[PDB]
Amino acid sequence: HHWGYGKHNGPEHWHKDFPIAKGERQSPVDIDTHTAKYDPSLKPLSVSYDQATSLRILNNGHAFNVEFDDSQDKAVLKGGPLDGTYRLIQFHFHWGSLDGQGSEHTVDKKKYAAELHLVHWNTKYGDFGKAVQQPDGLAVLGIFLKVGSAKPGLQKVVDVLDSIKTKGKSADFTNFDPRGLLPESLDYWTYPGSLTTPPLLECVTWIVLKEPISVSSEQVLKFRKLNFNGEGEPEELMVDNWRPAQPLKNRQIKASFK
Ligand SMILES: NS(=O)(=O)c1ccc(CCNC(=S)Nc2ccc(I)cc2)cc1
Ligand SMILES: [Zn+2]
Repeated sequence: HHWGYGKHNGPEHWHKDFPIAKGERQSPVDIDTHTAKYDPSLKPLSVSYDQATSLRILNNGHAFNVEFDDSQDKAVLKGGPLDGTYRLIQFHFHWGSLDGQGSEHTVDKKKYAAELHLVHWNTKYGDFGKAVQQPDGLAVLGIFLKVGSAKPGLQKVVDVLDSIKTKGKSADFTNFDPRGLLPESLDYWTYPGSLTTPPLLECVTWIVLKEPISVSSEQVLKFRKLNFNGEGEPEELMVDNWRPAQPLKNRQIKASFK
């Protein structure tokens, strides 16, 4: 009886195994655009992905991760609200059964069809497992997906998903350039929060871009053909793998822009 996204093991249950689920800095949150304050002190954001080394794509039973070589400073995030250097380790998405839901963050209670998380860890903690134990251990870059025009830079991901249909399957996934998943603008909101899946650790500086990327109906339909189950288990489509908005509590969402 492991955590997941069903009726019996979904987000409303997680607090029983992971009591931090009801903590003071949980994610995701609703971004109230009228309440978020421009912070002129935010340094410019630096996304340096030119040397990124992708290795593998993995269905982990909750989502699929595109994993990077993080054994040196290649692909890094710096600036914005961050002190120091954060190394890209993986990206993944959350998505819906229908185009009207799927994002974890919301904007004035609007849900997007999906949300991309580019996960980075603070190099001053030496490894990812040490970084998740620290309040400034991770920086997750969150990007909304809406359905419209295809995202050309996403199609290499869409085309390998047939090869990792079920939980525990992986495939080689070299030379993928995550710059092809970015919108034009790097304007963002930022707040202190958590991982959005168990173990729900309060270790994340969230950086959520205001400009969504557009993906096609056919691209998101291929995400929804993935399976939560393992091979030779009953088929359960990998859809609605999102946690809903959590209470903001004693936090302020800061805007990088006027
Ligand atoms: N949705 S999200 O963006 O907030 C998100 C991001 C990341 C995670 C991965 C948690 N893994 C952990 S805690 N330990 C771990 C430690 C070392 C290694 I190498 C692998 C695993 C979860 C959720
Ligand atoms: Zn995520």
